[PDB]
Amino acid sequence: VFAIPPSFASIFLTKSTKLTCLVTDLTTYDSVTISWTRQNGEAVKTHTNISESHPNATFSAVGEASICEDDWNSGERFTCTVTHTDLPSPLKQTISRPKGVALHRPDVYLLPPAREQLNLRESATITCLVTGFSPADVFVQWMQRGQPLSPEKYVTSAPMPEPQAPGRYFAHSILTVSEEEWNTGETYTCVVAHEALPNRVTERTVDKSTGKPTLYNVSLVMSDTAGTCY
Amino acid sequence: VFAIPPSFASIFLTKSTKLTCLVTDLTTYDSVTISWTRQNGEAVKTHTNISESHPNATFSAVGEASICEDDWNSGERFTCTVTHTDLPSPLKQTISRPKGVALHRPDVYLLPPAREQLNLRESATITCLVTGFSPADVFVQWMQRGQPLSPEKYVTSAPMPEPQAPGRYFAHSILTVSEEEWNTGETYTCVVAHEALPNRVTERTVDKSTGKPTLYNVSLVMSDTAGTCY
Amino acid sequence: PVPEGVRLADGPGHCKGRVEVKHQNQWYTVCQTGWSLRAAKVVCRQLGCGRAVLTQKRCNKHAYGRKPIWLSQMSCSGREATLQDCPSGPWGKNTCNHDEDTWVECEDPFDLRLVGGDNLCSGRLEVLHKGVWGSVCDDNWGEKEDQVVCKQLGCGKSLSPSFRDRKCYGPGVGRIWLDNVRCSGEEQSLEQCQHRFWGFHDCTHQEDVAVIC
Amino acid sequence: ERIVLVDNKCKCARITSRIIRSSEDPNEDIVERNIRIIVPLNNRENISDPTSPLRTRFVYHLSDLCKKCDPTEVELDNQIVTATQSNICDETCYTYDRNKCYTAVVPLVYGGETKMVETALTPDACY
Ligand SMILES: *[C@@H]1O[C@H](CO)[C@@H](O[C@@H]2O[C@H](CO)[C@@H](O)[C@H](O)[C@H]2NC(C)=O)[C@H](O)[C@H]1NC(C)=O
Ligand SMILES: *[C@@H]1O[C@H](CO)[C@@H](O)[C@H](O)[C@H]1NC(C)=O
Ligand SMILES: *[C@@H]1O[C@H](CO)[C@@H](O)[C@H](O)[C@H]1NC(C)=O
Ligand SMILES: [Ca+2]
Ligand SMILES: [Ca+2]
Repeated sequence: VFAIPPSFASIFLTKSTKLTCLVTDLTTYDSVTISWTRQNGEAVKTHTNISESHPNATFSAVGEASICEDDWNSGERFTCTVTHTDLPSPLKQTISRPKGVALHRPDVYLLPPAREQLNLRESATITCLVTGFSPADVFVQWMQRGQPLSPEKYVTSAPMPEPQAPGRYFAHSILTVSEEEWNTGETYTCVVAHEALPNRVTERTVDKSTGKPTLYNVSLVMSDTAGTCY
Repeated sequence: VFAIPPSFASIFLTKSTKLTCLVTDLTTYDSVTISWTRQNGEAVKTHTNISESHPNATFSAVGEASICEDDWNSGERFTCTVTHTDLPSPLKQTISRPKGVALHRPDVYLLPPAREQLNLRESATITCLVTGFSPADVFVQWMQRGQPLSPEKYVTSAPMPEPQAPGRYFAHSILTVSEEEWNTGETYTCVVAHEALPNRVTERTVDKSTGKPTLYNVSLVMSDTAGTCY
Repeated sequence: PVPEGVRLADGPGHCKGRVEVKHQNQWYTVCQTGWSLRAAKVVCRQLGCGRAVLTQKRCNKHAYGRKPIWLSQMSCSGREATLQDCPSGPWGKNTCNHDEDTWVECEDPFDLRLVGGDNLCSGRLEVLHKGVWGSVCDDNWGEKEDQVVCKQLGCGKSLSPSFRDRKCYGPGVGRIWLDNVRCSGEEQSLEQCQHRFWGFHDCTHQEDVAVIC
Repeated sequence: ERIVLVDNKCKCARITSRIIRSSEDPNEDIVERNIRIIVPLNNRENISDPTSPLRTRFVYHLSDLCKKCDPTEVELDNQIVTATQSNICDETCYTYDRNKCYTAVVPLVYGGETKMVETALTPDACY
């Protein structure tokens, strides 16, 4: 049984570390005795809403143990105990938070849309550049004015290895908006959820005017007395 | 199993159409069949052009067949039969060119590194925002002063669909340069190759001097006797 | 491993074709693992046929007939002149694939003809970038351009005329290959001068320049 | 160190950019943009038609000045290809250009011949 571990994006959207022992590589059979047991020697209330039978060389019973954040990062080797006809033994896979990963915080940079994008006047793409973070578990969500946008409006790439740094990763997430919305001036906050951040959330913001003043020094020279030479 | 097609990166940079499927070392086999068979049935001969060098490394090889005709560009049901006596089910993979995909030209935007990033004085990440291309495959290479930069300097993402667009894709290319190069004003050019481009390659260049200015000084010399420019 | 000459045959042109190689009267052809554009920049330098444009490792239908695969391996920098200036160490090493041949589409070299005049040393300027002859434009024309083009013509030195004979020697017709050509005075020929792109002109045919020397 | 960003001699706009090495820290060096625009007070709306009315409104789309629609060459590993430098294009000419000579044709009559002779709207341009 291939038990998918709860990723940080999965435990951040739900605020509940629901680790799943989805019954993979075992076909549909009888003798269901699926139980999630903690490594101390006990078990909790487990598997609310398991799905029906799907004999496409697998099953669909899902682990739904609502253990906590202080439970998952405690390092307790949680084991699911799926038994079936093919193997009459609990398939106790070892799932826990690995301690070998380094913990370097993201350096989140929020590049504004290019001036050509607003010049084309159909779309503006604000790109969040989450770079320099060591565990490849980042959840990026965008808020317009403090409330989240829909996940269809932004797309976040998978964490890919930063090439110059040894084991740090990087990830870029764009949000394609209309040019008229960006010209009004909105906050467009990029919230980055990661374990190594001091408060587990950083937030960056770009408005229409997010840089320096760019002070103008215009000179209407309205005579030929001060007119230029060549 | 994998059968990587020639994309527009392999078509344009190398000018050689190489059909390639990777046979990972599931089990050691003497006569490894990476026979690249056409829908017609004739097999352009390939054998162990480069070893896979996987962590197991048990008789694993890469077979690249140079079917370089117009039959790939027109399209055919090319199949390499990864048939092996060890694990006797043949783990073959079939790949064809995707047919009738509409062609929209990429709108390439070069984003300079953030003002937040240059304050760290450690590294500068230049973003090539290739977006709006509806054929999926795209080739992005960075050049500095007309010389091709090393592929370890930049990392380009897989194309993912643009959110608001129906089937148009977007891609990133993050070039990680040191800050002392970007603050001295070095031109980093983004060369991007796509099928829908008119000249097939677009070159965006960025550097500090073009950038976004922080002090426009304009002089509208309104001279009576201008006439011709000098 | 002595590459005396590398002829270009089976192609529409004298120096657009597939790469052969000659050693000791044996006409042979070259495969290469790393066969970049810089190799073609060498190949269409020892033949003196322009700059290198395209380098295809393009196969064809197998009934072409071909010479065997050249024994050594040729990988070098590309800034050098001939196929002897760079090493060809691994002799007898044939690691190309089964039946493929290379291809070079380097340009026809820059032939420059002073046309429209009574002698070949005095006329309107016409150049050969592609297969089509064409004039050049006089945007920001300078005496450095005149001395460079007269040095390339092999016809002495310029005299900087009073523009009347240049306007009397013909407007010309056709296409304008060069605009805003700018020579530093030290370049051997007109290609090595700074210019706008070939065939992109903001001028009509009334602005075709003439150089007198 | 004024790098010439555009040198448009048809609208007379010259844009030059420099990094002013203002302070010791390499970040606050201001990217300075020098737009120098010569406004011809007496040139007509159509410069090639000298009977055109006087040009009063002088609109300068600075993106249209900064477009580079001359394809450049790039050097790939196996190829040299022409590369477009902009997505903008696919001309008012407020001022005459020095390098370009502009001619208008006038109806000149002596005995009703109406011999249409070209003038020189800009003298000392093609002399
Ligand atoms: C600007 O003026 C020139 C000269 O009068 C115009 O060019 C002529 O235009 C007419 C009508 O379009 C043509 O019949 C002539 O053949 C043109 N002559 C030349 C030498 O080009 C030009 O059209 C005017 N442009 C504008 C925008 O008004
Ligand atoms: C713009 O400011 C600079 C100093 O930063 C000054 O030298 C220049 O004269 C100003 N331009 C004007 C007044 O047109
Ligand atoms: C901009 O300021 C510089 C001073 O650094 C000055 O020399 C230049 O003339 C100004 N630009 C214009 C267009 O006047
Ligand atoms: Ca010109
Ligand atoms: Ca001229």
